[PDB]
Amino acid sequence: MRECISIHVGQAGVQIGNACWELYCLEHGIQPDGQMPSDKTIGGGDDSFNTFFSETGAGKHVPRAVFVDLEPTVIDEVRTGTYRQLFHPEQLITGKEDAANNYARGHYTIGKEIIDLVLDRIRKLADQCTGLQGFLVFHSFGGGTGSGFTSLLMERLSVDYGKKSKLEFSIYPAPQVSTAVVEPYNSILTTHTTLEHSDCAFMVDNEAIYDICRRNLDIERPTYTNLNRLISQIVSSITASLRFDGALNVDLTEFQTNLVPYPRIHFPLATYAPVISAEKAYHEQLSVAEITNACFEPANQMVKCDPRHGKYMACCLLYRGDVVPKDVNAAIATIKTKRSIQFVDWCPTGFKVGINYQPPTVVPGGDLAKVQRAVCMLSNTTAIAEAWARLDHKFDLMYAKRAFVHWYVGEGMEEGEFSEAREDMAALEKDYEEVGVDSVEE
Amino acid sequence: MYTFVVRDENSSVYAEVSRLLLATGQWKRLRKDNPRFNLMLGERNRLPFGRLGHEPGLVQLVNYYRGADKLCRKASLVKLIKTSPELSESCTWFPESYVIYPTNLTDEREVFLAAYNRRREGREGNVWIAKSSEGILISSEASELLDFIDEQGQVHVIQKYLEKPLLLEPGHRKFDIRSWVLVDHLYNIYLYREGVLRTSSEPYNSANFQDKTCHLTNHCIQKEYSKNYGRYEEGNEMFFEEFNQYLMDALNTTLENSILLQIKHIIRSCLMCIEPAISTKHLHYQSFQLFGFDFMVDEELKVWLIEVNGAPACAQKLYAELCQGIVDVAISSVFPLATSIFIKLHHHHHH
Amino acid sequence: MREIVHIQAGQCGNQIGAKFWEVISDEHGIDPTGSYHGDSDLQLERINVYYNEATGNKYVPRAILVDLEPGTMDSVRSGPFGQIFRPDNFVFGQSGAGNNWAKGHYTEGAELVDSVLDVVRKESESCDCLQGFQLTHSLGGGTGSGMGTLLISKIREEYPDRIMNTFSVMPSPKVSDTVVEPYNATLSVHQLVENTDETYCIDNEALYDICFRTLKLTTPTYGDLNHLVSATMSGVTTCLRFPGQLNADLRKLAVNMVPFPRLHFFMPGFAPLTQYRALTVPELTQQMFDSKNMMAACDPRHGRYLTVAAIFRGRMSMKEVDEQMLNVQNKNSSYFVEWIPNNVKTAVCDIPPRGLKMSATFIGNSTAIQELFKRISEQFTAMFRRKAFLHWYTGEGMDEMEFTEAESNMNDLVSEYQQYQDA
Amino acid sequence: MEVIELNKCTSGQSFEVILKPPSDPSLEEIQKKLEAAEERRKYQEAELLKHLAE
Ligand SMILES: Nc1nc2c(ncn2[C@@H]2O[C@H](COP(=O)(O)OP(=O)(O)OP(=O)(O)O)[C@@H](O)[C@H]2O)c(=O)[nH]1
Ligand SMILES: Nc1ncnc2c1ncn2[C@@H]1O[C@H](COP(=O)(O)OP(=O)(O)CP(=O)(O)O)[C@@H](O)[C@H]1O
Ligand SMILES: Nc1nc2c(ncn2[C@@H]2O[C@H](COP(=O)(O)OP(=O)(O)O)[C@@H](O)[C@H]2O)c(=O)[nH]1
Ligand SMILES: [Ca+2]
Ligand SMILES: [Ca+2]
Ligand SMILES: [Ca+2]
Ligand SMILES: [Cl-]
Ligand SMILES: [Mg+2]
Ligand SMILES: [Mg+2]
Ligand SMILES: [Mg+2]
Ligand SMILES: [Mg+2]
Repeated sequence: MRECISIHVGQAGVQIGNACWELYCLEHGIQPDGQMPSDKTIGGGDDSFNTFFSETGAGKHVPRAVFVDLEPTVIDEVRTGTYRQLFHPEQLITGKEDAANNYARGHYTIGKEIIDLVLDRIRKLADQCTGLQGFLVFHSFGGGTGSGFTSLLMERLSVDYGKKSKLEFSIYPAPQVSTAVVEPYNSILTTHTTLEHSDCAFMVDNEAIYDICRRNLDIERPTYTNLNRLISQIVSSITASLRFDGALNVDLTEFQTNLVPYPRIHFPLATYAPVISAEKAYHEQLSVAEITNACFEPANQMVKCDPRHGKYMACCLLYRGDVVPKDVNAAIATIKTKRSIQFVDWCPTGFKVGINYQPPTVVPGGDLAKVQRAVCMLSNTTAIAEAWARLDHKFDLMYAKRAFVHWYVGEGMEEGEFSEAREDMAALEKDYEEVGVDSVEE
Repeated sequence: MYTFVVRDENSSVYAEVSRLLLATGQWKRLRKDNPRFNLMLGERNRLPFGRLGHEPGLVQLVNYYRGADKLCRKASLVKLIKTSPELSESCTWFPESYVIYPTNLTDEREVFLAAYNRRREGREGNVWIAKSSEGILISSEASELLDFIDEQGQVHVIQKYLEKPLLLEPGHRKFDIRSWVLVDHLYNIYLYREGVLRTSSEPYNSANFQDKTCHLTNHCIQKEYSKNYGRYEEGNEMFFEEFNQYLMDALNTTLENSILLQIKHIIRSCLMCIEPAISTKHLHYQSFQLFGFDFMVDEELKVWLIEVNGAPACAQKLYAELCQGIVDVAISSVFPLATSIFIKLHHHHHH
Repeated sequence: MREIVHIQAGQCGNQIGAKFWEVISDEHGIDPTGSYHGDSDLQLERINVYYNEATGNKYVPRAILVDLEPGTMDSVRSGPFGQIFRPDNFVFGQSGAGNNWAKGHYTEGAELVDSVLDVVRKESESCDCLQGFQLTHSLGGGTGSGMGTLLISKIREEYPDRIMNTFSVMPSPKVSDTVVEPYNATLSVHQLVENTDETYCIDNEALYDICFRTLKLTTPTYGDLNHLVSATMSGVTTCLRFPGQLNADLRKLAVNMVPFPRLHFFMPGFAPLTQYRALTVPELTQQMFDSKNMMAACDPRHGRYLTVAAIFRGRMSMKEVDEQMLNVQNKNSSYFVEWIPNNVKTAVCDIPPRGLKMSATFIGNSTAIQELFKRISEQFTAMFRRKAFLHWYTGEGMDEMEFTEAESNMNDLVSEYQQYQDA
Repeated sequence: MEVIELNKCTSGQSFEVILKPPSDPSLEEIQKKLEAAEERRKYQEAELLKHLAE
């Protein structure tokens, strides 16, 4: 067994962490007070679930988790809420004034005063590990803490744990729920500073989650609670192989090995099916063929984009529930003859498949229906660069006029960091294009 | 009030479409870079498909199909036909064709001479044309072809030249047929009922393949380098009423039976082949697109596809009608306002 | 970002500030003696932004009341909520300021300002995390204008990392006390451009016109103008006083609204303009963007919006609010600068204001605000080119050069707006 | 269409199906950057306070 530490930064990181740890507890039969009746080795162990939970003599199972926010209101709701007892005070770190949606304020001004305390609390958790694999980091692109503080923390983690792996779960900004005009800036800035420090990053576009909630859950105006319960299902689908017995993606190193042949192109697209409303009176359960086919509909992706007009470098199918290999291979055979799935020349066309027989757990009273089988596809496709194209266009529109730049300069950032970050993004878009596209009045 | 943006100022078709849209008084044109549009009449090169369909509160539509270039580039069309099972190498309506890259720069040069030589051996007409996606060579000797190709720097195609074309009398002269096809957001395929024959005004001559104005029916090369531009018809342009009456009088057939059946079969086959790659049926934005298919008719009244144009102009007599049709079935279908000129191409044979 | 310190200065500043404290004390269920008597606890979640807690669970406004004569503050102390205020926070001189900016800024006001700053410091020190200051004042008199801008300068010196926010009533010849208001206003705007982060431009012209044309008041009083003002102030501070995501503190608001440091003058708006007819979400949305609902007498069609904050209050469909906001943007897209994507941000609060089941507040950063400054500039030049009425100012030690400079800076501000209107 | 590396356990199973074969800055530098930024902040504040003193 090798442990993983989860780091949740800013409002989005913390609220998504809440939802994920709730789900994990439901999936492992851990009660809100931390007790786990089915764990028969009291006070210790090295089962698969111990990758994410440590144990006390009293039999309490404690998330290997740090929550960090630069203001207190959101972590205070963790301190006083349903899972109050799960977490130890030293794992919940707040400041008092936040980064005001300003990357430079979260990175340079307020980051500098809190980074050492955060690294010390992380070090406490790492001290209780016999063989740390590395880190799962949850945050938004758009917020001041999520962007700025996270990028500072990423650099320092590269310094203090230079051989550990680092995975990101990143909320990409969507105007339908966004809080600030400058979120394109923050996004580019944090991506620029975090790129070489991240081994694999899962982007979740709030716009895609929002439309999935409206279209398939029949929520007229989704809230962060709706969004986060759906995101937590996807995240749990991705980490289940670290937390359960199996042979696919069993450590963090394997995620890079299976999904990231080129280290800068480290943004796999997630696709999830089926999403079924719990208030849907009558539902016919979907087969292996149907849910696998739905993995190739853009409407089911975490980022809206079109993988037919790019190339695949890797593809992993993660199934939960009543699924056997023969039905998977039959569904894949059917799908490859009806869909545009092109791999880059220097990679085999194929799928890595993981099946866990326990179907998805859902939150009691949530929006998601229980289903008999579900799948999460992780594919590394150049088409995700469409999202970069969108961000970079908005950035260019504002920066050409230097709109809002003075907020960042006044925090001690130099204007040239804007064009450095933007040229790094231009290189990145160029890389995606090289890998994924060929030479192309009447 | 619907809104639209114009990003191709050099397009006859969509200039006329913009003017009609304004004349309805229910469409407002915005600045080319304002993102809050319903409709993008886009540029021909590097159109930002990746930024479409992310505007909350706006159904967005664009007048190009992302991916349709595979049909509309010489080399990509030959690749698509040879490698697509439903078109196959056993495709009876496309002329034998091979893709060849200059020496300066896969390529098919070796396979091309494999068949060239059983036409040297076989006594067969061994004339071929070389083209790129200006710069045409017609010859019975392969090495003039290959050397002309490597003299230029871009990828070319070598295609069997159709040595026995149908020839209009009087004139003993060549032509090609241009058909206009509108594909809407639902992937209905609509053939415009008016086609045009771009005729040559020079008599055909199977002995000197180098004076290329009896061999290239392009309206440009006929409007200047030919002596008789406008003798038989205005602007080397015959339309379907006339060509039909000619087929009835000379050959005892109709345009429908002898040629149009084949043309519809070819259009539907090409577009149904690429449909899974380009359809926008479940996408966050929607596409339509206007194509020009160019056909040749040999002397046995067999139709051959020559090429597909992703950004065609119209015949000047037909703009008014065709453009109005574009607003009717492609645009107002999506954005409703406050005797169709198209034939829907559909066929469901059970087997 | 928790506590805000509120300052009201001069006659107008104190009259509107008293109305503001009445209105929002009603919204938060606080009674004239400082006792909470509400039913919702959304009333109390962020009560400490504006109120200190004394014992007895008494809530005391974090409010400092400033004047160079005692008249209006005596009337405040005798008014409806007069006793809610902390008696030590009444800071006043005796001599008045004679509608004279120089007396407020350089002579009389200079004598009183340290007293004021002692109270400001005692209030800032009991703050867990001070976000900054809001000031209510007019620009056309002498205390709120001259001493008000003096105070802003001194506060910025002592708290340079806090947000400074004002509600500033602009003079109009249609609602006018003296001929020197354009002088006082030009001198004050020069200060505001440099030392505030966000300024709500409240135009006595527009308030008058609304009362006359729309509310069918034949003879509007200051009382009637202040009803509009206190409603607008309550609206624009809703997001700071209730739980929410968007623009919920002064800095985040500044970051969303101010793309260029000097262009921080906002046009506020309110709907419905005040009856029992129910207002629908489409109707709220159309009215709040209507020129006739703006409190700054500028035609929004004469400029472009740089940024917008909208706040809907009451029980309504979130889905319908989002749809209607999207619709106004999509059908008048030319009026929002295309180089600031998604520049319109929308908040919704469940508690409506008194007497309404539904209301909307608009906060626009429009380049059309230049029309306000051009208006002041013209009135200034008409007198200044004959040096008329200057002796009231040179008698307090001021030189004509200071007027020339303040005029030039205001014309520069006008040019900067025009630049972004054509970019 | 080849299935390889099949692994089974009570929890589930994994495998691979092939359809076709292949056709950092130091603590030092970081603290320097944070401190350069703080110094630019302190300079801007001193310039402000100088202006207010005038
Ligand atoms: N999916 C999801 N997105 C969120 C959530 N909370 C905030 N966001 C998004 O994250 C971005 C805002 O950033 P936050 O995470 O709230 O900001 P922060 O990290 O707390 O940083 P500061 O408040 O500036 O100090 C916007 O795009 C929000 O829509 C959440 O709970 N779920
Ligand atoms: N295999 C072939 N056999 C016989 N003639 C051919 C031929 N290919 C092309 N031609 C002749 O050349 C002309 C077509 O040239 P080409 O296919 O390159 O079009 P183009 O790209 O130059 C202008 P457009 O795109 O509008 O058609 C036709 O008019 C035809 O007469
Ligand atoms: N809207 C409004 N304006 C006022 C009020 N009282 C005065 N004014 C305006 O304020 C300016 C005069 O300033 P005043 O506040 O009396 O001067 P001060 O006491 O020296 O600050 C003129 O523009 C008046 O029209 C009021 O109660 N409401
Ligand atoms: Ca155990
Ligand atoms: Ca590294
Ligand atoms: Ca005195
Ligand atoms: Cl290490
Ligand atoms: Mg926050
Ligand atoms: Mg062509
Ligand atoms: Mg007065
Ligand atoms: Mg003193």
